[PDB]
Amino acid sequence: GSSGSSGSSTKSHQCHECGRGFTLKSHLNQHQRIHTGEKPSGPSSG
Ligand SMILES: [Zn+2]
Repeated sequence: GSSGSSGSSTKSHQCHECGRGFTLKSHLNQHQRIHTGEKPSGPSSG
Protein backbone atom coordinates (compact mmCIF):
# COMPACT_ATOMS: atom_id res chain seq x y z
CA GLY A 1 0.00 0.00 0.00
CA SER A 2 2.30 2.74 1.27
CA SER A 3 -0.60 5.20 1.26
CA GLY A 4 1.33 8.24 2.47
CA SER A 5 4.77 9.51 1.51
CA SER A 6 3.30 13.00 1.91
CA GLY A 7 6.42 14.92 0.95
CA SER A 8 6.74 16.34 -2.56
CA SER A 9 8.76 19.24 -3.95
CA THR A 10 7.49 21.79 -6.47
CA LYS A 11 10.12 24.49 -5.96
CA SER A 12 13.51 24.83 -4.27
CA HIS A 13 12.43 27.59 -1.88
CA GLN A 14 9.02 26.71 -0.44
CA CYS A 15 7.11 28.47 2.34
CA HIS A 16 5.73 26.66 5.39
CA GLU A 17 3.39 29.43 6.54
CA CYS A 18 1.13 29.02 3.50
CA GLY A 19 2.91 26.57 1.22
CA ARG A 20 4.07 28.78 -1.65
CA GLY A 21 7.04 28.18 -3.93
CA PHE A 22 9.77 30.44 -5.30
CA THR A 23 12.73 29.83 -7.61
CA LEU A 24 14.91 32.62 -6.22
CA LYS A 25 15.41 32.51 -2.45
CA SER A 26 15.02 36.30 -2.39
CA HIS A 27 11.53 36.00 -3.87
CA LEU A 28 10.23 33.88 -0.99
CA ASN A 29 12.15 35.84 1.63
CA GLN A 30 10.22 38.94 0.59
CA HIS A 31 7.00 36.92 0.48
CA GLN A 32 7.32 35.41 3.96
CA ARG A 33 7.20 39.04 5.10
CA ILE A 34 3.43 38.83 4.71
CA HIS A 35 3.43 36.35 7.60
CA THR A 36 6.01 38.28 9.61
CA GLY A 37 6.25 42.06 9.64
CA GLU A 38 7.98 44.50 11.98
CA LYS A 39 6.17 43.84 15.26
CA PRO A 40 3.65 46.56 14.33
CA SER A 41 1.16 47.92 16.86
CA GLY A 42 -2.38 46.76 16.17
CA PRO A 43 -4.89 43.88 16.21
CA SER A 44 -3.42 40.98 14.23
CA SER A 45 -6.27 39.58 12.14
CA GLY A 46 -6.92 35.85 12.17
ZN1 LIG B 1 3.98 31.95 2.81
